[PDB]
Amino acid sequence: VEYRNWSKPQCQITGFAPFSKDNSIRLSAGGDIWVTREPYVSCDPVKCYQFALGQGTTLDNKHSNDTVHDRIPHRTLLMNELGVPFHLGTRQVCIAWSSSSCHDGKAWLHVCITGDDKNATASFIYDGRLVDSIGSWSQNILRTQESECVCINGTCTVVMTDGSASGRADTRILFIEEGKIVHISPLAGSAQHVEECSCYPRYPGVRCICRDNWKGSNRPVVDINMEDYSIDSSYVCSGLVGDTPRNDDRSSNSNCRDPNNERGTQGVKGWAFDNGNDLWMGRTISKDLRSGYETFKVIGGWSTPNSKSQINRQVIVDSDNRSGYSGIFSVEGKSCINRCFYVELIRGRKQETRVWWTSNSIVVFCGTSGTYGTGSWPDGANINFMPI
Ligand SMILES: *[C@@H]1O[C@H](CO)[C@@H](O[C@@H]2O[C@H](CO)[C@@H](O[C@@H]3O[C@H](CO[C@H]4O[C@H](CO)[C@@H](O)[C@H](O)[C@@H]4O)[C@@H](O)[C@H](O[C@H]4O[C@H](CO)[C@@H](O)[C@H](O)[C@@H]4O)[C@@H]3O)[C@H](O)[C@H]2NC(C)=O)[C@H](O)[C@H]1NC(C)=O
Ligand SMILES: CC(=O)N[C@H]1[C@H]([C@H](O)[C@H](O)CO)O[C@H](P(=O)(O)O)C[C@@H]1O
Ligand SMILES: *[C@@H]1O[C@H](CO)[C@@H](O)[C@H](O)[C@H]1NC(C)=O
Ligand SMILES: *[C@@H]1O[C@H](CO)[C@@H](O)[C@H](O)[C@H]1NC(C)=O
Ligand SMILES: *[C@@H]1O[C@H](CO)[C@@H](O)[C@H](O)[C@H]1NC(C)=O
Ligand SMILES: [Ca+2]
Repeated sequence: VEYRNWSKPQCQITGFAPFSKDNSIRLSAGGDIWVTREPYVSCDPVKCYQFALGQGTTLDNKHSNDTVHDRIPHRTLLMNELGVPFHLGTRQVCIAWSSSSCHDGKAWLHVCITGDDKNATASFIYDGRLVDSIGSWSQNILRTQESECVCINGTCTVVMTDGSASGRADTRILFIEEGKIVHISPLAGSAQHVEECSCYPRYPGVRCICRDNWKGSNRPVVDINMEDYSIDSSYVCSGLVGDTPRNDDRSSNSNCRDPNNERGTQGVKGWAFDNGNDLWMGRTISKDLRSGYETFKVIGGWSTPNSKSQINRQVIVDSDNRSGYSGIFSVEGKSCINRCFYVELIRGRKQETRVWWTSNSIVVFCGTSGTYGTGSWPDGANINFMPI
């Protein structure tokens, strides 16, 4: 077996088609399913897997109480073949309250982060063994992507950040070969806050669309040159804008260079990808809450500042239903490399108070160059039937 180099043109896509759904919450009311959050999907050269950060407990378990908290020592990274829900036979790959995994064509790489907030540690697990580790450099919650990393020719990139959640932070891009950190580049360019990057290969580089939790409702971009380790960053040009909270398609802007300062605080992990001068993107339908989910193409959303000409829209989750994080994953086809995405459907505590736990399910779509129809695919569980 040889290393993945992802050197195939990006497939032309018409939109996205239904791919997978796990119905975990619906199943949690009549079975032993893990309580999770921050899921993602990634594929090796033969098949795809679904990942998620568990909460060290099943749902119909008193231990599910107050699982709104994000960082506890019992969080582990779960990994199952795409489509099989997180039941008791699931493998906990490592201890992690924040993670990222990707396959280089020869073996899996998992970057798992646990520990105290002020002194977390990230373990780099490659081919089943712990190969390296690094400690917090800013003493303030070392965190990573919450989606897949990408490898070209045997070198994998993962962006990480340590520092303020709503203030200046220290973001770096590590390069790792066979689990070993061979280089670290600090962030450069004009992005002001970078978190939860959704990266994809763009031979010979890697491009990431991230979360600005400080000053922007528009999304930062991070360009990584695999050849010399040089970084560059900006914000997506699209005047449509993909963070939540955000302004209003009417009063939202982006100049491609700086955080727009329009309801900048907070956000949600999301994605987007360029296609010539256009941009394919996805976001919650609601501008205030993590509700509904839609995707569309923005004519010129990549190259022209504040472009708002939308086309090819699709509703993935109707606006009366809950959504959450979303990220991207790439899959190698016979002649081109395709782009797909998953969307986390959060249920429970925070918005829903009948129960005491917080967990999620997922639904995933893959681009298509063919035809498609219409629909809506939400979680599906009736909160009134749920335990707790
Ligand atoms: C973030 O995480 C890191 C990594 O885990 C922590 O660093 C470790 O901190 C511990 C505690 O200080 C270190 O272990 C201790 O080493 C001491 C020796 O080092 C000092 O003294 C020698 C003297 O020759 C100097 O050369 C050296 O420079 C140091 O000044 C031991 O004496 C310690 O044992 C004694 O104290 C402990 C409690 O601390 C008692 O329980 C023991 O009984 C004993 O009395 C201990 O072995 C460790 O070496 C550090 N690791 C590294 C790699 O540096 C950070 O502290 C942590 N930061 C925060 C804020 O949490
Ligand atoms: C490592 C970590 O705790 N990540 C958490 C992030 C993080 O708090 C923000 O990105 C601010 O940096 O928040 C999300 P959410 O609260 O948006 O739902 C839950 C995550 O577990
Ligand atoms: C990428 O890998 C394939 C299959 O190994 C190989 O044929 C191709 O030449 C490689 N291309 C580049 C640019 O690395
Ligand atoms: C990948 O490897 C092939 C063969 O070594 C090389 O020609 C190509 O330029 C490399 N690409 C990158 C991005 O390193
Ligand atoms: C969850 O915890 C709170 C106190 O922390 C308690 O009042 C509540 O009843 C618990 N939920 C259940 C279902 O026991
Ligand atoms: Ca924001």
